[PDB]
Amino acid sequence: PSRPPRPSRPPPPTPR
Amino acid sequence: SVVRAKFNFQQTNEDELSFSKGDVIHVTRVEEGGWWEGTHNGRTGWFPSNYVREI
Repeated sequence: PSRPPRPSRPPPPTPR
Repeated sequence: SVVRAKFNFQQTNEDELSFSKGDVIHVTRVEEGGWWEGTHNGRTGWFPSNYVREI
């Protein structure tokens, strides 16, 4: 079964 | 391969995995770059690696 590709967007910063 | 969510994470598409703080996620793929793949409550997707802590 096909898996989703890793996001191309940068990881979001942690909430402050 | 077992991690606990430090923060809520809201998926932006269906390639990504949503969770709430305190949820236990099972890591299915470790890659460097800030994203890991994992599974929670029957869903599988990517999430920020610094949003979780290893148990």
